[PDB]
Amino acid sequence: KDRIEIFPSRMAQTIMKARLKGAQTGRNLLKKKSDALTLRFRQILKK
Amino acid sequence: SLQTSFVTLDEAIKITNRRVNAIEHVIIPRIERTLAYIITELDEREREE
Amino acid sequence: VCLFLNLANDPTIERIITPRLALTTAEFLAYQCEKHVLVILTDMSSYAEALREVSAAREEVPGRRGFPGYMYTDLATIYERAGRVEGRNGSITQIPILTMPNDDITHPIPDLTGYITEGQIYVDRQLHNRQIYPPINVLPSLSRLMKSAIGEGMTRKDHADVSNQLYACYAIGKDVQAMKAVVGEEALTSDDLLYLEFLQKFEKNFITQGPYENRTVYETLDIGWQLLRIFPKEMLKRIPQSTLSEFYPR
Amino acid sequence: VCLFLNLANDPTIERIITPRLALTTAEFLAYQCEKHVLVILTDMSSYAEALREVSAAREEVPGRRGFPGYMYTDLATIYERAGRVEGRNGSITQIPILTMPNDDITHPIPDLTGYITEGQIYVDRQLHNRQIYPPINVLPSLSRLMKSAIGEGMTRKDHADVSNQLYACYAIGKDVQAMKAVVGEEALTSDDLLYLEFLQKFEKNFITQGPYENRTVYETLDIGWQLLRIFPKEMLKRIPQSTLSEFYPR
Amino acid sequence: RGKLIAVIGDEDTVTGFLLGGIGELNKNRHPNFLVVEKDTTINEIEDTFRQFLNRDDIGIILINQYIAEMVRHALDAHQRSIPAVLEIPSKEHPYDAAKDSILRRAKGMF
Amino acid sequence: PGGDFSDPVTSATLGIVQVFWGLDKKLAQRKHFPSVNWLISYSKYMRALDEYYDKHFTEFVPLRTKAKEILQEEEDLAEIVQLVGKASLAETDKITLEVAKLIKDDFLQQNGYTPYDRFCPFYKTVGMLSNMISFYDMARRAVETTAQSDNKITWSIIREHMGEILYKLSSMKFKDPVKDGEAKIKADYAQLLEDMQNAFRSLE
Amino acid sequence: PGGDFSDPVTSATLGIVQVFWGLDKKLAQRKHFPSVNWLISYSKYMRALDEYYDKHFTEFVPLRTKAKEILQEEEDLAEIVQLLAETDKITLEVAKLIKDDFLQQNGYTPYDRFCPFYKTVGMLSNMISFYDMARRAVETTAITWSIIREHMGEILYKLSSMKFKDPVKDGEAKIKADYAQLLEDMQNAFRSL
Repeated sequence: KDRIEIFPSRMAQTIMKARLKGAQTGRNLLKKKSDALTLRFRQILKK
Repeated sequence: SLQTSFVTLDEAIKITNRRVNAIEHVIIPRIERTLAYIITELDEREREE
Repeated sequence: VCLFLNLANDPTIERIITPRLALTTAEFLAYQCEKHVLVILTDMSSYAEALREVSAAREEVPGRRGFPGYMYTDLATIYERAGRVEGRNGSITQIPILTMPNDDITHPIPDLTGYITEGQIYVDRQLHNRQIYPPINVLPSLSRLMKSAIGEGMTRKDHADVSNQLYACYAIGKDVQAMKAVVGEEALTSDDLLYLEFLQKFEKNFITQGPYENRTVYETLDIGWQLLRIFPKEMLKRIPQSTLSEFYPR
Repeated sequence: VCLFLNLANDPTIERIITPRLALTTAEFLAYQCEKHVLVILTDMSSYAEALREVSAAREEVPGRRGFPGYMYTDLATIYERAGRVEGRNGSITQIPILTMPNDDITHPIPDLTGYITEGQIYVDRQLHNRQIYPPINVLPSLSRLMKSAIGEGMTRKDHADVSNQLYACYAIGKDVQAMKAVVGEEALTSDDLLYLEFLQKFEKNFITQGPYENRTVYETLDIGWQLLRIFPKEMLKRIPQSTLSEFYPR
Repeated sequence: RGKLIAVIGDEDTVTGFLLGGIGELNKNRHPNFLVVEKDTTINEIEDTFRQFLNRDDIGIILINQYIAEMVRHALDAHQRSIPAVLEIPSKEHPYDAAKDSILRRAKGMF
Repeated sequence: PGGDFSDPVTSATLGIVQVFWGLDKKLAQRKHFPSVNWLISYSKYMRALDEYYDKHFTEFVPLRTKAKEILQEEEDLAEIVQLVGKASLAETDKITLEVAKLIKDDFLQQNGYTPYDRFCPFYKTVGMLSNMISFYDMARRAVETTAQSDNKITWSIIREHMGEILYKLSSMKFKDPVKDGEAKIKADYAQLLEDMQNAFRSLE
Repeated sequence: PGGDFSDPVTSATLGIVQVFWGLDKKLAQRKHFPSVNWLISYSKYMRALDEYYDKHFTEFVPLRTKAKEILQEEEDLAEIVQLLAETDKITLEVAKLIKDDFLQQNGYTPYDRFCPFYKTVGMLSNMISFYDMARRAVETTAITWSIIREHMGEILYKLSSMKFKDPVKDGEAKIKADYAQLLEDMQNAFRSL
């Protein structure tokens, strides 16, 4: 929804920052995977 | 062989593209909105002190 | 045109006085001369800032974001001076447009202004970036005077249900648009495509109004009915049976 | 049963001394009348609020969230009248209840009470939402003095490791539940399904007791063994093999 | 080693492919092909197509253009991978690149 | 203060009061009058009123328990269907979410300013909820048995069969009790119930 | 308070003292009393034990380095798991097993109250060797992790049960023999592959 339930504190700031960073790491990995897969798809289509 | 592998590849690519779309366009906004809320609350508490 | 001015380079603290003087003028022209007055203000954020600076100089007890505690009562003295009274044909109408920092709805000034008043408009940044005019978001806006301003004997016996149906359709259209943002058109159903097309029609035609094209109430009602005609009658869950049978088949 | 009563309509400053009276009477009924007493205290956050009100009247230096600095020592002085004494045979057990505003754990009064009291229970709202009575969250609970209060001769030969195994299994099952939420059942292995059904049975049987279901210790140990039976020998990790060979095959 | 090509088509193609070496009769004596002519009914060809789809010893099926057109609805309904389907030309129907389900799967990438 | 519920006054009023009701901004944004959250809201007086409700109406508990279960299940599956695109869902999930949508847009939605529903009596409310629960239960058992044996009843075909009936169940709130006596209302409710039964027998 | 690394007292400790012990809050709420957030943890000395190690068990030095490599590798692969392959599962499972082995949640039961350092380097060495032989894409000559998982069976169970020795009555030589049979079981189970 609009947010995740959590009581404000420095602890949640740190934890949310870490989760955020992991999320972009995953986004990069999946993006690269999909890019390679699209390249292979185009190659096989032409062939 | 080529076309069978082609259709399997199409299934895989569509599902993974859908997955990355979902995670990117769902998970992040809640995270940075909660960051905004938490920093706002901390600053308010400090100013009150 | 009773006009008053104040510029940024002028002293900040006279901004606390100016609106009160304008409101006194409105009172005099309304309840002593039997005239209608379209009072309008601008940039209440500067007023809030000046009151904040005065309060900080006077070291009162702060509140949310550091604003003064009696900012609410001050705003009440500014706004509730309006309406019309017995024995007078005059009336007071206020349009106190305000700045909205950071586009944050939970910012205190928009919040308290929403509490003290009945309605809101909330011009949208996204629509203006989409290059559409007039860019008013229809969903967050709300007016509380439908209870008596509309109805049979004033405009029609089908205004309210048309508006309710349009609001519901727009909201669900936005929701299915959000769903389509990830799911993709392939997995959708016919209803989803119908809702997307309705949303597209709603934005291209209803909202697009232009700068100098005055339109009547009847034309807007006809336009809304034409927009609604795309959906068959069955899925219209916000219209009574009688009105739906009466007006839809055209 | 001795009963000391306080309503909302009564004055507030009585609450500053109300607990101390009960504690002193408990001391007299334990260390002089030789009986076994059990004190019950209610709503310590109200005591904190009354003390904060006195501090606000007394204009001393305020600590975090406006509570006085010495409330720690005050809670110490009101939470230390416990334990049994040499040369006698009575005992004093302190069983207070306190409310956490906004379901918070880092709120001052919970934290300071955690620094005085040795243990926690943490009734949870989420369990109450699905109608599980009593909704006791075992996950953040703790009882340090279990260390030497159990074992052969006292309760049973094979007790503590059972609780530890059940506990670790519950934590990992909650992890699997979160992973299911993030991704879906498609990525789950058979082991994850086993953990999920463990979670379901654990919640259904061990947690849910009923209004007046006075269970015995041996029965609860048997129920724990029953909940362990669903897994084979290999999955369990925090259990001696000797105990497993002794009791599991039956 | 055990999997075979099944072919449904006119007489020339089946003749040349049976010459090519495909062709078996299982333990129940059922052919891996069906010859089509003018007096071949629609229900029978779609039924035998369903039967071949059910069978788990084919892998590859070949269909000439016009037969695929006459049974195009089932081919479009087909959404599997292991039972691969391809297309072949014919004597009077020269092949055209604008009619094949595999292109529908990747429509627009021409 | 700004919709935030962590304000000290809100916590105090929650701690002193016995019945708490929730208002949500998005529900009011939906024009879903009234904007009851039904998730944080709770009461502590159902137990006391159980005696009265049993003495005077003799059937409210199964209705209430099943309604709460359906609402909780829909809340659980909302973000799940959002994050899996309703692809690999069993028929049970689809019937649950769509009957939950029916309950939301008919039983919960109530425009208290239209003349026909400015006020609703208890007997009509329990009649509505009885009709809805009976529809849901009969659909559940039918789809379960048909899926088990053969010829699974998917949502699409039963929807085609009962589009007219679910339309009437949606439009049944249009009663105007001032113009409609209670006896006629309950007669129409029994009539709709036997219509639903007749359709379900027509299927099987 | 609630794992406050940013507590001013904590900053003072990090300023003055140099041996800091980690304890993750996320695991400390789970009654893992001997658990560590080793990320926030610094060793005061490394040169002190050079002369000690030259005379006693010199091979400790690289083994702990490899263990630290595992410990950070899991610290990344956990977030990879949050959102897979078998190659990462190798390190994930090794990390989980070594964590179960060393973070000894014994509840102060008497059998944990013993510290034969030389009879507690053994399981560290065994786990390190197991990882080293499993790091070559599982197949020593290169098979996925699942193959060895269902091949090992009770082997992992006994590797976990490794901790439940009572040194006071086992006898040191018998404990060395236990290490030896553990090791030969490792080599047999991997020679079968």
